[PDB]
Amino acid sequence: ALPTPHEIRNHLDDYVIGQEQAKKVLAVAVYNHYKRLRNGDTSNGVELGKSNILLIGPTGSGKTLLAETLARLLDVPFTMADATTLTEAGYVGEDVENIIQKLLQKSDYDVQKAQRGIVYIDQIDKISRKSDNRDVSGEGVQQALLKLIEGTVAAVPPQGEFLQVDTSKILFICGGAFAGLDKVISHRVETGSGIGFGATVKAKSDKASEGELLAQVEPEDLIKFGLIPEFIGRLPVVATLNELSEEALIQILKEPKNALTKQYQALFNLEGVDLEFRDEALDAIAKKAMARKTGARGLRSIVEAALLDTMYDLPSMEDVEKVVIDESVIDGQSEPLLIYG
Amino acid sequence: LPTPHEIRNHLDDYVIGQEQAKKVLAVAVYNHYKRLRNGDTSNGVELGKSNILLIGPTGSGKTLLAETLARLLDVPFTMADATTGEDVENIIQKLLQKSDYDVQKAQRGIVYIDQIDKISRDVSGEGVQQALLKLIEGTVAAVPPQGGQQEFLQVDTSKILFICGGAFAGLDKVISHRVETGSGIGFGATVSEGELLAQVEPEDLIKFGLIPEFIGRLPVVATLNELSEEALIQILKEPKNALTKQYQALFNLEGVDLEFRDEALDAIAKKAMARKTGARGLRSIVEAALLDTMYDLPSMEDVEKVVIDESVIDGQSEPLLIY
Ligand SMILES: Nc1ncnc2c1ncn2[C@@H]1O[C@H](COP(=O)(O)OP(=O)(O)OP(O)(O)=S)[C@@H](O)[C@H]1O
Ligand SMILES: Nc1ncnc2c1ncn2[C@@H]1O[C@H](COP(=O)(O)OP(=O)(O)O)[C@@H](O)[C@H]1O
Repeated sequence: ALPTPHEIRNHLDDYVIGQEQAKKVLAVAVYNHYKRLRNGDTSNGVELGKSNILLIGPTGSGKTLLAETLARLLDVPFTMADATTLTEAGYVGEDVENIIQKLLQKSDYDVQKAQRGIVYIDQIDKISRKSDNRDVSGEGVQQALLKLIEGTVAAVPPQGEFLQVDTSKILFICGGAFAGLDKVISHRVETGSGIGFGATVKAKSDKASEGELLAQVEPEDLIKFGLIPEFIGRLPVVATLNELSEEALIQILKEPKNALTKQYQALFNLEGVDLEFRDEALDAIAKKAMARKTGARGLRSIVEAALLDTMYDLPSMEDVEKVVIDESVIDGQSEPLLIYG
Repeated sequence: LPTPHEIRNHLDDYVIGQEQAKKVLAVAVYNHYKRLRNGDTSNGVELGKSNILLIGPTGSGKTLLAETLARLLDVPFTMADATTGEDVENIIQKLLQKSDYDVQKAQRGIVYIDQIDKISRDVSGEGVQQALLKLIEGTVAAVPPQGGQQEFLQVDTSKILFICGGAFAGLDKVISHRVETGSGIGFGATVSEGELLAQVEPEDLIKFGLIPEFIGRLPVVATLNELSEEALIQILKEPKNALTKQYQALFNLEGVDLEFRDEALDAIAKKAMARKTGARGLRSIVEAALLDTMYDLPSMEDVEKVVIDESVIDGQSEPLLIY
């Protein structure tokens, strides 16, 4: 009884911010995974639906973060693979069995402990079907993962005969960033616009928001993207993430220990100078961040773009003990204040 | 070994509201396997195969009839898609995986296709119908056994039955003017669709976009017109693998009781029909509702029963709890 859905959401809140709905979904699926394996196929209900996860969100939304923060809190091992280096037919790039090999290294070759492990994959969009231009990075890779997800056994050389390791009990988290998916959903939901007086006048973009647009997604929508329907059928769960809120970004710069403010703060403390960031400058940065349409990953651009001149002349400058950054410095047409003595 | 009456009852256990479709597949599959038990040894040499064509809305149980039938009959079965230049070899090797790469056992298997109307009106559009013609008549395709020998196994395609599933859009207008009446625009002229589909003929399919050569190979026709609102409730109650029974069984091991009143199930029918997706878009309504309850249920203690009301589906109210 180690995992608690009410507690697992509290722990992720410490390392992740801005995604409340997605955290609830993972707690249910994760709890249902071990609840099932506690009594495997012994209940009266036969043909129980398999529990998997499908993370869908924009860039910098925290998809990769949930996979890492979850493994730290969790006891069973965790792996972080990628679909970009995967090939088929034993080519020079990589094989699907490598994911099972890396799992044992984390578990020290414990099959009983490895079957209860977690799996995570990034950049699932790369394996999306494409028209013929041979195409090895595509449908072929999906077939290997499909038979692997549906439950089977794969030969694994122990320590480098082969060992059989069932996979119907192992969890899989296929997650990545889908590009152009919003356009596909728009065609289905928009259904045109009226032109007369009584018609619903449309502005430039009243629905171009991942939130309220991805929640209405369906499995058939992903088929047009390139994925196989049978592959999606094995993942009934879906997790829709929204673009980070401007207020949420502020919290990322203050509460997390790895905040960019704390990073540059220590960067100048070793140099013998203090640093400060007022609240009026944080919200201003959030306005510029959303305009870039990159997420928290593209937040560092606004910071270094401002402190470029300051850092250039700080080592040469002497007798400077503290630096204060005003809101005008971020908007422009101003210079950060410097403290001497 | 089975009979049309015996197989009808088994199908009834997992499927409901489609009576005519059961008799079609029963006699078809019965006579289909009869040819395998006795081939050209009889006077009737070269017994031809009779393909099957399913027509119904989306989420109308088209896939379940093929999937459930496969479980009942101890033979392999795969699922194909009209989306996948020819790209027809993937369907053969996909079947050998379940059959453990067997020639004779696979040859008696069945295959299902979805969205067959998506190609009717280019190598991915009308070019697919032309290619299938030989596949639905008989041929052999190279399939690497085990992936690799430098050899390939031959697997005929005359013994493998095909079921082209899909949902035709706008077909009702074509048959109305041809058979029932030419109307819809005039004053006196008349402005469920199921009854019309029963009177369907291949001539109407030609105007839809299909090729006559393609339709000739599928003389059998099935009409999965619609699913009733009560049937949806029955779908969650009569089948042993219903989702309502799954969640009930999920909490049985937890030591908590579950309930689902009839006043709450009818609301699910409205949301299903509102999405125009059928039974496929059902878990989204249930899982989205019980997400809150499941999230805090383990944390909560001294709770032996849970009741879900109609308001709970909307989300305005909270599911009643029992201590
Ligand atoms: N919810 C979040 N809360 C706080 N910081 C976040 C959040 N999401 C992203 N970040 C920041 O962005 C960095 C990268 O997070 P990722 O999980 O990689 O974002 P991502 O959208 O998952 O990237 P991809 O495209 O999935 S690889 C983290 O190290 C944080 O600094
Ligand atoms: N008559 C029915 N009885 C029981 N379940 C049904 C029925 N019709 C549809 N379903 C449900 O729908 C799902 C399959 O939908 P499917 O046939 O794949 O939709 P589509 O035909 O649009 O692909 C199954 O999980 C099944 O339980």
